Amino acid sequence: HHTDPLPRLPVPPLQQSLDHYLKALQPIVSEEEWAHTKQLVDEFQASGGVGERLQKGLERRARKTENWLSEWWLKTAYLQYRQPVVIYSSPGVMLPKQDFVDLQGQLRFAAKLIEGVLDFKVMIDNETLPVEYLGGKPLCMNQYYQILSSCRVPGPKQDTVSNFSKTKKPPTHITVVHNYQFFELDVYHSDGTPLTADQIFVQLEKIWNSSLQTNKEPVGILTSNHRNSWAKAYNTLIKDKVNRDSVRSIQKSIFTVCLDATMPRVSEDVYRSHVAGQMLHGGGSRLNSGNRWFDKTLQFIVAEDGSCGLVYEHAAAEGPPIVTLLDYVIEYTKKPELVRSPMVPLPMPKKLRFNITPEIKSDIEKAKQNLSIMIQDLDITVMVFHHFGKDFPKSEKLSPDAFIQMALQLAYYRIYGQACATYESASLRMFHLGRTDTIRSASMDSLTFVKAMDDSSVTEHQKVELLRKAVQAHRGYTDRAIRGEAFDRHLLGLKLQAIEDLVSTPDIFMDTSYAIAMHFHLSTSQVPAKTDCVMFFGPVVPDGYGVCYNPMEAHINFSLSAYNSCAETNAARLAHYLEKALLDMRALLQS
Ligand SMILES: C[N+](C)(C)C[C@H](O)CC(=O)O
Repeated sequence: HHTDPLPRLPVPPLQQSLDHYLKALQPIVSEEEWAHTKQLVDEFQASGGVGERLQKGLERRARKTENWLSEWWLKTAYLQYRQPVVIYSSPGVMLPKQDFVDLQGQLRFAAKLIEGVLDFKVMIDNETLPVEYLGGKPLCMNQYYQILSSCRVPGPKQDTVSNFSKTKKPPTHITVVHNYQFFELDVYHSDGTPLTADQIFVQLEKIWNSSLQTNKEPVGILTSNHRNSWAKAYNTLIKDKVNRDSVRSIQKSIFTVCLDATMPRVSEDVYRSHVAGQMLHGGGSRLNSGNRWFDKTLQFIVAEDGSCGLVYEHAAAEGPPIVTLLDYVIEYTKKPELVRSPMVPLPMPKKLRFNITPEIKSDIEKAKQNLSIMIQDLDITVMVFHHFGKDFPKSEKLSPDAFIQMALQLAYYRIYGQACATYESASLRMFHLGRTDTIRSASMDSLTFVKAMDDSSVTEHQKVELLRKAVQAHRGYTDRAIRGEAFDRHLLGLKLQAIEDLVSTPDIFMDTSYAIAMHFHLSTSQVPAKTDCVMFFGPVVPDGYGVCYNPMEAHINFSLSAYNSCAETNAARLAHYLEKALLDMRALLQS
């Protein structure tokens, strides 16, 4: 007894996408590049040309697959991408800081966290998750079955994702890591009932007392390295039988819990952003970065000072399902405990040891060095925008997300004097196995709006009109992307279809304009959550920013990242300008 299957991801018409492409280039390429590109696009879609053939191939593909894009996207965005997953790929989440002030409180909370994960897991194992809906239509729930009991596995050419969640006898253990030492924690009794919060606590105390030592090699930091380096250190590491079993238990574990040491000083105004770094990368090879296995799809982190969150491996996951999980887990942690499984003898959780050799020690040192370089190059800021949230744009009958996106467009322009390639993530969950597509926030509408906004010679009435029209156009683009009518994945599909067809890369993809279009100086996503949390990730280009936010009713949590390698970007500076742009838009509309 079930409802019908979801629609399949559509292949958009070629002309509809190339026109949208040409529309989207206008604000970010020169007059001369635009005209060249239009000629290129004309040769491309020409009757009897390269583009028509590639489009028939996609149409073919969609007929033969459940989702024409899914393998391609997994592979090109993640598994064949060989930069470290840390910062460049795995997004982190920072929770409100918890109350606890002593180890009991810390391990109690971790205990409840684990209980909540296992409760959510019931619906996962059973496939009884309440289906999520959008606009009265159901959304694909497939991503929720790719989060637990899974792990990325390094490979020589590309990586893979192992999922043990539906094996004949699925894992019943989690892994816990503390002072770089990993432990296998069984979280179900022989009868298949979960341990209780109290039983989890007792076991965590054993794990804590078994890992007090701080001079153990941080093997886990190897997972933070370039994927080709890590693929090599990985094979070295698991030559040893014990080492292999330890990795194995980590990879198979339902999820990982990191019991973090507290960070250094921090200015007291640089804190929120230091904790964000802690969640994203660990803070450094001397800090918690080796208290981690970055291949693990789900890592929860509980620090000594109350600082909490997670970091997730992105390859098969997206933000919203991860924060649904998180929202559930946190709200579980505040529910009354009801039924206390009877006292029983509890075994000693197994410490998962590593035999280190001079070689493994050398990989570790090299990994510490690489990570230090990455962390040192990362500029991240967290801004809480307190003046308003969804409430204000809602009162103006404007989409709050489109409003925020236009504010960011305005900020960028006030700093840089021009528009830039901007990505906003769109969820394609209305379709079977759908992941994401690209909303392009820089448009002639936004450009006209931002150029006019500070022009003393334009009337306020004119400015308001252009504002409402930029915001509303962005909402239109947003809704089209979510219905499968955007073009970026379609263009990527055309390119990959070319490789399939044994032809060279089409000229439109080697053009001037396409690199500029694909070079996102602003890489963004809205990730709404019931919990007052924020998500963050690194920029996708050396000279760009990563922007992620959680709009609540009366405030908005923002994170912004940049690389220090590029003196012209400054996360905190963009954050200030973004605060001012939101303020200036509300003021303009209310005058
Ligand atoms: C972080 N960012 C926007 C680069 C990627 C999103 O998390 C996922 C996506 O849009 O595919």
